[PDB]
Amino acid sequence: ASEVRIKLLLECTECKRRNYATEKNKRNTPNKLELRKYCPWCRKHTVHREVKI
Amino acid sequence: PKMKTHKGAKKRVKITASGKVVAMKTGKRHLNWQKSGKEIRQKGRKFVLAKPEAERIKLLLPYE
RNA sequence: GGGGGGAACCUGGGGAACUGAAACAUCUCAGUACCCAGAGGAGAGGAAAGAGAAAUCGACUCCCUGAGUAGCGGCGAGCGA
RNA sequence: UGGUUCGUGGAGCCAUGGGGGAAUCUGGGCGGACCACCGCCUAAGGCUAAGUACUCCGGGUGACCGAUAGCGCACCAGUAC
RNA sequence: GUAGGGAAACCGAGUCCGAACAGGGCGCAGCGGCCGCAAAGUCCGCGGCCGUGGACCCGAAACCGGGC
RNA sequence: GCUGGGGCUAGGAGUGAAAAGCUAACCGAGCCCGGAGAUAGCUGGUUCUCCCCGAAAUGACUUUAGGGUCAGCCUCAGGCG
RNA sequence: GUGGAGCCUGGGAGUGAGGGCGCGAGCGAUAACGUCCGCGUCCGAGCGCGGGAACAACCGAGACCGCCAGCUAAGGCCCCC
RNA sequence: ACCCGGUGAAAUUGAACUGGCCGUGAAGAUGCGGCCUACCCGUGGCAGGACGAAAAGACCCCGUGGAGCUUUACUGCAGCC
RNA sequence: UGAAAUACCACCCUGGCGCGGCUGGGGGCCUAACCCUCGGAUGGGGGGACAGCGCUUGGCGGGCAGUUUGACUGGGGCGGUCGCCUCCUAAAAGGUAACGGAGGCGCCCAAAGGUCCCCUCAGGCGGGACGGAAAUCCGCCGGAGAGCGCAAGGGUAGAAGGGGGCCUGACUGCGAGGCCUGCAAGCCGAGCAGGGGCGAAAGCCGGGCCUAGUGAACCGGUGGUCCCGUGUGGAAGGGCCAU
Ligand SMILES: [Mg+2]
Ligand SMILES: [Mg+2]
Ligand SMILES: [Mg+2]
Ligand SMILES: [Mg+2]
Ligand SMILES: [Mg+2]
Ligand SMILES: [Mg+2]
Ligand SMILES: [Mg+2]
Ligand SMILES: [Mg+2]
Ligand SMILES: [Mg+2]
Ligand SMILES: [Mg+2]
Ligand SMILES: [Mg+2]
Ligand SMILES: [Mg+2]
Ligand SMILES: [Mg+2]
Ligand SMILES: [Mg+2]
Ligand SMILES: [Mg+2]
Ligand SMILES: [Mg+2]
Ligand SMILES: [Mg+2]
Ligand SMILES: [Mg+2]
Ligand SMILES: [Mg+2]
Ligand SMILES: [Mg+2]
Ligand SMILES: [Mg+2]
Ligand SMILES: [Mg+2]
Ligand SMILES: [Mg+2]
Ligand SMILES: [Mg+2]
Ligand SMILES: [Mg+2]
Ligand SMILES: [Mg+2]
Ligand SMILES: [Mg+2]
Ligand SMILES: [Mg+2]
Ligand SMILES: [Mg+2]
Ligand SMILES: [Mg+2]
Ligand SMILES: [Mg+2]
Ligand SMILES: [Mg+2]
Ligand SMILES: [Mg+2]
Ligand SMILES: [Mg+2]
Ligand SMILES: [Mg+2]
Ligand SMILES: [Mg+2]
Ligand SMILES: [Mg+2]
Ligand SMILES: [Mg+2]
Ligand SMILES: [Mg+2]
Ligand SMILES: [Mg+2]
Ligand SMILES: [Mg+2]
Ligand SMILES: [Mg+2]
Ligand SMILES: [Mg+2]
Ligand SMILES: [Mg+2]
Ligand SMILES: [Mg+2]
Ligand SMILES: [Mg+2]
Ligand SMILES: [Mg+2]
Ligand SMILES: [Mg+2]
Ligand SMILES: [Mg+2]
Ligand SMILES: [Mg+2]
Ligand SMILES: [Mg+2]
Ligand SMILES: [Mg+2]
Ligand SMILES: [Mg+2]
Ligand SMILES: [Mg+2]
Ligand SMILES: [Mg+2]
Ligand SMILES: [Mg+2]
Ligand SMILES: [Mg+2]
Ligand SMILES: [Mg+2]
Ligand SMILES: [Mg+2]
Ligand SMILES: [Mg+2]
Ligand SMILES: [Mg+2]
Ligand SMILES: [Mg+2]
Ligand SMILES: [Mg+2]
Ligand SMILES: [Mg+2]
Ligand SMILES: [Mg+2]
Ligand SMILES: [Mg+2]
Ligand SMILES: [Mg+2]
Ligand SMILES: [Mg+2]
Ligand SMILES: [Mg+2]
Ligand SMILES: [Mg+2]
Ligand SMILES: [Mg+2]
Ligand SMILES: [Mg+2]
Ligand SMILES: [Mg+2]
Ligand SMILES: [Mg+2]
Ligand SMILES: [Mg+2]
Ligand SMILES: [Mg+2]
Ligand SMILES: [Mg+2]
Ligand SMILES: [Mg+2]
Ligand SMILES: [Mg+2]
Ligand SMILES: [Mg+2]
Ligand SMILES: [Mg+2]
Ligand SMILES: [Mg+2]
Ligand SMILES: [Mg+2]
Ligand SMILES: [Mg+2]
Ligand SMILES: [Mg+2]
Ligand SMILES: [Mg+2]
Ligand SMILES: [Mg+2]
Ligand SMILES: [Mg+2]
Ligand SMILES: [Mg+2]
Ligand SMILES: [Mg+2]
Ligand SMILES: [Mg+2]
Ligand SMILES: [Mg+2]
Ligand SMILES: [Mg+2]
Ligand SMILES: [Mg+2]
Ligand SMILES: [Mg+2]
Ligand SMILES: [Mg+2]
Ligand SMILES: [Mg+2]
Ligand SMILES: [Mg+2]
Ligand SMILES: [Mg+2]
Ligand SMILES: [Mg+2]
Ligand SMILES: [Mg+2]
Ligand SMILES: [Mg+2]
Ligand SMILES: [Mg+2]
Ligand SMILES: [Mg+2]
Ligand SMILES: [Mg+2]
Ligand SMILES: [Mg+2]
Ligand SMILES: [Mg+2]
Ligand SMILES: [Mg+2]
Ligand SMILES: [Mg+2]
Ligand SMILES: [Mg+2]
Ligand SMILES: [Mg+2]
Ligand SMILES: [Mg+2]
Ligand SMILES: [Mg+2]
Ligand SMILES: [Mg+2]
Ligand SMILES: [Mg+2]
Ligand SMILES: [Mg+2]
Ligand SMILES: [Mg+2]
Ligand SMILES: [Mg+2]
Ligand SMILES: [Mg+2]
Ligand SMILES: [Mg+2]
Ligand SMILES: [Mg+2]
Ligand SMILES: [Mg+2]
Ligand SMILES: [Mg+2]
Ligand SMILES: [Mg+2]
Ligand SMILES: [Mg+2]
Ligand SMILES: [Mg+2]
Ligand SMILES: [Mg+2]
Ligand SMILES: [Mg+2]
Ligand SMILES: [Mg+2]
Ligand SMILES: [Mg+2]
Ligand SMILES: [Mg+2]
Ligand SMILES: [Mg+2]
Ligand SMILES: [Mg+2]
Ligand SMILES: [Mg+2]
Ligand SMILES: [Mg+2]
Ligand SMILES: [Mg+2]
Ligand SMILES: [Mg+2]
Ligand SMILES: [Mg+2]
Ligand SMILES: [Mg+2]
Ligand SMILES: [Mg+2]
Ligand SMILES: [Mg+2]
Ligand SMILES: [Mg+2]
Ligand SMILES: [Mg+2]
Ligand SMILES: [Mg+2]
Ligand SMILES: [Mg+2]
Ligand SMILES: [Mg+2]
Ligand SMILES: [Mg+2]
Ligand SMILES: [Mg+2]
Ligand SMILES: [Mg+2]
Ligand SMILES: [Mg+2]
Ligand SMILES: [Mg+2]
Ligand SMILES: [Mg+2]
Ligand SMILES: [Mg+2]
Ligand SMILES: [Mg+2]
Ligand SMILES: [Mg+2]
Ligand SMILES: [Mg+2]
Ligand SMILES: [Mg+2]
Ligand SMILES: [Mg+2]
Ligand SMILES: [Mg+2]
Ligand SMILES: [Mg+2]
Ligand SMILES: [Mg+2]
Ligand SMILES: [Mg+2]
Ligand SMILES: [Mg+2]
Ligand SMILES: [Mg+2]
Ligand SMILES: [Mg+2]
Ligand SMILES: [Mg+2]
Ligand SMILES: [Mg+2]
Ligand SMILES: [Mg+2]
Ligand SMILES: [Mg+2]
Ligand SMILES: [Mg+2]
Ligand SMILES: [Mg+2]
Ligand SMILES: [Mg+2]
Ligand SMILES: [Mg+2]
Ligand SMILES: [Mg+2]
Ligand SMILES: [Mg+2]
Ligand SMILES: [Mg+2]
Ligand SMILES: [Mg+2]
Ligand SMILES: [Mg+2]
Ligand SMILES: [Mg+2]
Ligand SMILES: [Mg+2]
Ligand SMILES: [Mg+2]
Ligand SMILES: [Mg+2]
Ligand SMILES: [Mg+2]
Ligand SMILES: [Mg+2]
Ligand SMILES: [Mg+2]
Ligand SMILES: [Mg+2]
Ligand SMILES: [Mg+2]
Ligand SMILES: [Mg+2]
Ligand SMILES: [Mg+2]
Ligand SMILES: [Mg+2]
Ligand SMILES: [Mg+2]
Ligand SMILES: [Mg+2]
Ligand SMILES: [Mg+2]
Ligand SMILES: [Mg+2]
Ligand SMILES: [Mg+2]
Ligand SMILES: [Mg+2]
Ligand SMILES: [Mg+2]
Ligand SMILES: [Mg+2]
Ligand SMILES: [Mg+2]
Ligand SMILES: [Mg+2]
Ligand SMILES: [Mg+2]
Ligand SMILES: [Mg+2]
Ligand SMILES: [Mg+2]
Ligand SMILES: [Mg+2]
Ligand SMILES: [Mg+2]
Ligand SMILES: [Mg+2]
Ligand SMILES: [Mg+2]
Ligand SMILES: [Mg+2]
Ligand SMILES: [Mg+2]
Ligand SMILES: [Mg+2]
Ligand SMILES: [Mg+2]
Ligand SMILES: [Mg+2]
Ligand SMILES: [Mg+2]
Ligand SMILES: [Mg+2]
Ligand SMILES: [Mg+2]
Ligand SMILES: [Mg+2]
Ligand SMILES: [Mg+2]
Ligand SMILES: [Mg+2]
Ligand SMILES: [Mg+2]
Ligand SMILES: [Mg+2]
Ligand SMILES: [Mg+2]
Ligand SMILES: [Mg+2]
Ligand SMILES: [Mg+2]
Ligand SMILES: [Mg+2]
Ligand SMILES: [Mg+2]
Ligand SMILES: [Mg+2]
Ligand SMILES: [Mg+2]
Ligand SMILES: [Mg+2]
Ligand SMILES: [Zn+2]
Repeated sequence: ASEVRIKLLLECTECKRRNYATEKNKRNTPNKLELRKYCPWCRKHTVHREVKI
Repeated sequence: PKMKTHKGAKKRVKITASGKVVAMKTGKRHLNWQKSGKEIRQKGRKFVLAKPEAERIKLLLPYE
């Protein structure tokens, strides 16, 4: 992690809860992450989005 | 004069029915983003303190 | 009528530091030591603008207990209803 | 600001140095920010035995000392120095 | 002391995590001949060691208060 | 200039033609009594007899390094065998 | 393999300045009664005893007491002896 | 200073029946080994030794010891704005 | 006639003006609070609502106060060093010191991750326009000397290397049993459940060939939960999960 390799949370787009923390490089990956993850709340895979840590 | 309960131990620890000493795993207070889920999950449990360390903490809790 | 004295005890007005925190400043020591004023054979307190959950109690003082509980605390050392 | 367990804390309560500043029960204070409800209590005047503390003083009693002990002093000692 | 588990609400020989009737953590279960015997536990005594006190005795340089 | 007598200024204070000089024969903060049995991870000292066993001077961590906590190594009691 | 063996639960420690020597290395200079590790030993605690002239740790050897008895160990057997 | 009459201290002192050499030994030996030397006890003198005496080294380091002093160390206070 | 249309009366705006209330800032003057002063004083004179003094705000402040000012170390200082990784020392298990010998880390990758499928290097010689020691092409030899993001070591083509397709397992709930170990930490992990990815399937996937890329507690922030809520309902504030 650095000024350019930032930390970030991923949020259930269906239930709005942040379920995973991870990292990315914002120079190489400027767009907000979107990943399918298991939502422990919604109990199924859900598209999750990068949301500010 | 009577002994005093050590409040820092009273707040961190519990003496189980058989007199083991139990506390939360250390190491997920923060700096957690790059810790695997196995790590965070396992640090979420209680553990039984090593005997010499537990016996010491027990004497701080004379009235539990 | 006062004034001045009295070993401790008592109330009030002021009020440290070593030390402890294995350094130290908040904190501790401690509202202690000590200075002062005043009382008296005691002094203080005392008859709810109380307590605090009981549909309750019933001035104050003092002992046992409640309880090293509840809490307070560089949530440390410790302090403590 | 102090007091309380309460060190600024969600910090009420009691007290009060500064500023502002009411009402007389249809008044007011309180039950831990605040609000409502439901209760408790009557501030801004005073006094009040006893149960409590102490031991200069008198007496009684010691699995207390016995002249390097026990009070500093058993004796002309708060003396000689 | 006779119940534990849980931050807690709370449930209870269980309870906590968990979607779980999964898995796991921490818990639960005398001898002889109804009689005796032993025992949880608890009280008192005694002893070792620990905590708080000056805490095995003696020793500072210093610091603070009030006086001379 | 020196000197008698009579006075005033003191403890973080005085006084000093200045040396941290002097303030009652030791002043980089007087003396007495008190907090007080300050604290001393340092030095010293620690008192009868016999019998059994019998170490360590390493490791980890430590504002730690001649101090500690845990472990190792000694010893006692109970259990196992 | 029955030993002051071992294992388990608990009470009490002390130690956490080591040192010489042999072997294996590093450091040093194929120096130090040097230094720093490893394996072993002994002194430490066996400054008790024999040998080594004397001498903690080299060789011999683990001192419960007594004997005007015997055998040995290392080392010795010309006199000191 | 010395001798006789008179009066008569002191620090220090484990005890002492207290030689030299070459060695040895915690590395500078009266006290150990081997040798050498040496009748017993004083008085006046000298200072090489008794690591002589005095002073729990003042240099040096160590102690999470103290104090005085400094500053654009930290934190606060007086004072001033 | 435009969105709205006309005289006349209101409730109210844009801006601006003069009276006024009430004020905030400046300027001038007054006197009587307050201060100074005057043989004289219920007064005169001077300053004057300032100054002083109370409460509060922020600042300057060794004048003073309380203190702090690390350890290792062939004495101490000066210099150097302090955690983590790799090799050696290390005496063929583990471990093992010195201010012994050499180097590295404090990142990174949205692919540089999962899976399916495919492919195989460096280098040497010979051949080929621009074209060279070395660009790209063809041939033969070539087991790994290349590659594997970065130090080193171990590993590795029967792939961990290279290319492509689909993907997010860089899961959630746990976790038998172990490695290591004073503690606390650190490490590996089959398996079951939930919902997925790739694959025809067997199966693989709880990040990365591996060993560094890190920081306990306390205090606090943010999202969630809806557990506590000081007579009661809320609220304040806290707990819990995540960060
Ligand atoms: Mg605490
Ligand atoms: Mg944690
Ligand atoms: Mg933390
Ligand atoms: Mg957290
Ligand atoms: Mg948090
Ligand atoms: Mg990772
Ligand atoms: Mg994970
Ligand atoms: Mg994660
Ligand atoms: Mg979870
Ligand atoms: Mg109790
Ligand atoms: Mg219990
Ligand atoms: Mg009087
Ligand atoms: Mg009187
Ligand atoms: Mg008072
Ligand atoms: Mg008064
Ligand atoms: Mg006071
Ligand atoms: Mg004062
Ligand atoms: Mg203090
Ligand atoms: Mg003290
Ligand atoms: Mg203490
Ligand atoms: Mg201290
Ligand atoms: Mg201390
Ligand atoms: Mg200090
Ligand atoms: Mg202090
Ligand atoms: Mg104290
Ligand atoms: Mg106090
Ligand atoms: Mg007082
Ligand atoms: Mg007193
Ligand atoms: Mg009086
Ligand atoms: Mg009476
Ligand atoms: Mg009375
Ligand atoms: Mg009275
Ligand atoms: Mg009344
Ligand atoms: Mg109770
Ligand atoms: Mg107090
Ligand atoms: Mg107030
Ligand atoms: Mg207070
Ligand atoms: Mg708080
Ligand atoms: Mg309060
Ligand atoms: Mg007031
Ligand atoms: Mg009313
Ligand atoms: Mg009212
Ligand atoms: Mg009130
Ligand atoms: Mg009020
Ligand atoms: Mg209220
Ligand atoms: Mg009330
Ligand atoms: Mg009331
Ligand atoms: Mg009264
Ligand atoms: Mg009466
Ligand atoms: Mg009374
Ligand atoms: Mg009496
Ligand atoms: Mg009497
Ligand atoms: Mg008698
Ligand atoms: Mg006598
Ligand atoms: Mg006497
Ligand atoms: Mg006698
Ligand atoms: Mg008398
Ligand atoms: Mg006497
Ligand atoms: Mg006498
Ligand atoms: Mg006399
Ligand atoms: Mg279970
Ligand atoms: Mg019985
Ligand atoms: Mg019993
Ligand atoms: Mg103990
Ligand atoms: Mg005491
Ligand atoms: Mg004592
Ligand atoms: Mg004691
Ligand atoms: Mg003392
Ligand atoms: Mg002094
Ligand atoms: Mg001081
Ligand atoms: Mg001072
Ligand atoms: Mg003084
Ligand atoms: Mg004074
Ligand atoms: Mg004159
Ligand atoms: Mg004169
Ligand atoms: Mg005079
Ligand atoms: Mg004069
Ligand atoms: Mg003067
Ligand atoms: Mg003076
Ligand atoms: Mg004076
Ligand atoms: Mg002074
Ligand atoms: Mg001065
Ligand atoms: Mg002069
Ligand atoms: Mg004097
Ligand atoms: Mg003097
Ligand atoms: Mg003098
Ligand atoms: Mg002098
Ligand atoms: Mg001083
Ligand atoms: Mg002083
Ligand atoms: Mg006094
Ligand atoms: Mg004291
Ligand atoms: Mg004391
Ligand atoms: Mg001290
Ligand atoms: Mg000291
Ligand atoms: Mg003793
Ligand atoms: Mg033995
Ligand atoms: Mg060691
Ligand atoms: Mg450690
Ligand atoms: Mg450290
Ligand atoms: Mg530290
Ligand atoms: Mg020390
Ligand atoms: Mg130990
Ligand atoms: Mg053993
Ligand atoms: Mg033991
Ligand atoms: Mg036994
Ligand atoms: Mg046996
Ligand atoms: Mg044995
Ligand atoms: Mg043994
Ligand atoms: Mg014992
Ligand atoms: Mg110890
Ligand atoms: Mg020790
Ligand atoms: Mg040590
Ligand atoms: Mg050592
Ligand atoms: Mg040593
Ligand atoms: Mg050894
Ligand atoms: Mg050694
Ligand atoms: Mg030798
Ligand atoms: Mg050796
Ligand atoms: Mg040999
Ligand atoms: Mg060697
Ligand atoms: Mg080596
Ligand atoms: Mg040579
Ligand atoms: Mg040596
Ligand atoms: Mg050598
Ligand atoms: Mg050598
Ligand atoms: Mg050895
Ligand atoms: Mg020794
Ligand atoms: Mg021997
Ligand atoms: Mg031995
Ligand atoms: Mg011996
Ligand atoms: Mg010998
Ligand atoms: Mg011999
Ligand atoms: Mg011989
Ligand atoms: Mg020997
Ligand atoms: Mg024997
Ligand atoms: Mg024979
Ligand atoms: Mg022979
Ligand atoms: Mg011979
Ligand atoms: Mg003559
Ligand atoms: Mg004569
Ligand atoms: Mg003799
Ligand atoms: Mg002689
Ligand atoms: Mg020699
Ligand atoms: Mg000698
Ligand atoms: Mg010699
Ligand atoms: Mg001799
Ligand atoms: Mg002799
Ligand atoms: Mg001799
Ligand atoms: Mg001889
Ligand atoms: Mg000779
Ligand atoms: Mg002579
Ligand atoms: Mg001489
Ligand atoms: Mg002379
Ligand atoms: Mg001599
Ligand atoms: Mg000499
Ligand atoms: Mg000398
Ligand atoms: Mg001497
Ligand atoms: Mg001394
Ligand atoms: Mg000394
Ligand atoms: Mg010294
Ligand atoms: Mg010096
Ligand atoms: Mg030195
Ligand atoms: Mg020093
Ligand atoms: Mg320090
Ligand atoms: Mg230290
Ligand atoms: Mg200091
Ligand atoms: Mg100081
Ligand atoms: Mg000025
Ligand atoms: Mg004017
Ligand atoms: Mg005028
Ligand atoms: Mg005027
Ligand atoms: Mg004017
Ligand atoms: Mg003004
Ligand atoms: Mg005034
Ligand atoms: Mg203000
Ligand atoms: Mg201020
Ligand atoms: Mg200063
Ligand atoms: Mg300053
Ligand atoms: Mg000063
Ligand atoms: Mg202090
Ligand atoms: Mg510091
Ligand atoms: Mg420091
Ligand atoms: Mg040092
Ligand atoms: Mg050096
Ligand atoms: Mg050293
Ligand atoms: Mg060295
Ligand atoms: Mg040296
Ligand atoms: Mg040295
Ligand atoms: Mg340096
Ligand atoms: Mg690190
Ligand atoms: Mg090795
Ligand atoms: Mg090796
Ligand atoms: Mg090895
Ligand atoms: Mg080996
Ligand atoms: Mg191992
Ligand atoms: Mg170094
Ligand atoms: Mg480097
Ligand atoms: Mg790709
Ligand atoms: Mg890969
Ligand atoms: Mg792929
Ligand atoms: Mg080729
Ligand atoms: Mg070619
Ligand atoms: Mg060409
Ligand atoms: Mg070519
Ligand atoms: Mg390679
Ligand atoms: Mg590189
Ligand atoms: Mg798909
Ligand atoms: Mg396990
Ligand atoms: Mg472990
Ligand atoms: Mg599947
Ligand atoms: Mg599945
Ligand atoms: Mg499929
Ligand atoms: Mg798996
Ligand atoms: Mg990779
Ligand atoms: Mg990696
Ligand atoms: Mg980690
Ligand atoms: Mg803290
Ligand atoms: Mg801390
Ligand atoms: Mg928190
Ligand atoms: Mg409520
Ligand atoms: Mg609720
Ligand atoms: Mg309330
Ligand atoms: Mg409502
Ligand atoms: Mg509710
Ligand atoms: Mg609401
Ligand atoms: Mg909330
Ligand atoms: Mg919340
Ligand atoms: Mg959490
Ligand atoms: Zn969800």
